Amino acid sequence: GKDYYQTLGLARGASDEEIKRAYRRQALRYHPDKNKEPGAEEKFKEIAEAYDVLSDPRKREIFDRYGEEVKEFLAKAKEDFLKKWESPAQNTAHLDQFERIKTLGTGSFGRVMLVKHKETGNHYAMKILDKQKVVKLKQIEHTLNEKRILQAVNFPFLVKLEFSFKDNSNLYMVMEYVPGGEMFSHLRRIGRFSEPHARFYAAQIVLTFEYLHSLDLIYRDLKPENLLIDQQGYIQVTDFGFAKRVKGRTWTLCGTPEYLAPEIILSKGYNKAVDWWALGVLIYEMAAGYPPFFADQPIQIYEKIVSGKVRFPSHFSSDLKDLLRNLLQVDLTKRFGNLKNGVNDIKNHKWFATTDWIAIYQRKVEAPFIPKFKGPGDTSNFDDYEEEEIRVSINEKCGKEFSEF
Amino acid sequence: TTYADFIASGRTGRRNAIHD
Ligand SMILES: NCCNC(=O)C1=CN(c2ncnc3[nH]ccc23)CCS1
Repeated sequence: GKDYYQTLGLARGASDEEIKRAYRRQALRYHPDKNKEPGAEEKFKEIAEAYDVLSDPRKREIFDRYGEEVKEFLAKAKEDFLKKWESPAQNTAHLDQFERIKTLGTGSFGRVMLVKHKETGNHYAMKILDKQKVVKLKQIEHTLNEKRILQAVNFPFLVKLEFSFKDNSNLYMVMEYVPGGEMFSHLRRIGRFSEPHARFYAAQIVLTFEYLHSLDLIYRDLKPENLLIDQQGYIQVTDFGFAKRVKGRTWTLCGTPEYLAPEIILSKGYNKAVDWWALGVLIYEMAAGYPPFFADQPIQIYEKIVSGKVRFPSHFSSDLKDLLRNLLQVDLTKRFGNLKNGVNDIKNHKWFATTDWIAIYQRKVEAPFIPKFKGPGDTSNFDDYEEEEIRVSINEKCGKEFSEF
Repeated sequence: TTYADFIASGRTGRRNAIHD
């Protein structure tokens, strides 16, 4: 991603002689013999870069083409999201159809289980949530948003919600079964991800956050627990419990302490910028093997976060420290992803210049680590859990606060 | 730095979520 017309300060489809006029203007603004502020020298090369393209008519051709294609991909993506947004899927299955096997993980919401549908013969992963542990949280809202959003979104790195249904005791969400395990387990076991290893994962998140933000969605809970590794070694984001559609600022305090951006901790409001903060924490924890901000208890994590004092390990390249320093920015007018150039500041950073953005999206890059596939329906990249049977009571609980499901 | 401090913090396993 590069935005040549904005560098020169011109509308698309401006006249080549206004492209020349724009260049000679901006070129005078950041000329080394005239301006010496440290950022000017790189905006100078970026103004020269924009002119070398926009004046060569065949290179302005490739660039103007790749742009309408982006415009259509964003407009078709947004189209797909809103139709399924307002026409969501409900009661697309029933628990009798699925044979339960192993608990893949257990969370405050409920269980996630490996299931085989008996007719189709396919394996899936079912998230069971108990309406009685969730109507108490008063975060019926956060679990309603998770259904509406997960159905209705499409991206190579979001997990796909095949079926959803409800009964008297629980809500159910059946999803594509990612078998490589959680990134959490791999990272803890190794202790650390190598810098190229982390960059691969990081890139798919920048692409997912670009997608999700383009749809006015904040994801709000990035952590290794929530990132699963498919068989091609790529990333499936799998937990949307905190994702909300937001215009302006939102205020719920939620997500995971280590990953909470400062502005959430303060009563101040917040927006999609918090996901860019989280990415910095995610990159940090992957490269170091620990997050930049821990303590015995959340309140002291919140304190370390708002201070904006970060320490980096001895390993950690200089470009890594420069990138995190920009992501982990308490100043909302200085944090990459929030500036005028948006995701490009992240896509075009020196820590990423070795990453073919489009090849990531089309999953054509070799993955630094492929899990050992042991045959369909193996659960050995997942920890083993104590199995609690599903009980459905004679009476339907919370039938109202979950009318929409 | 402080990886052994990370292990002492007891926040090394799967972290739960705030919901306020
Ligand atoms: N912090 C809460 C987030 N954790 C999860 O969502 C989990 C999902 N697990 C899945 N394992 C395999 N395939 C899958 N598809 C969809 C989910 C899924 C593993 C258990 S924990």
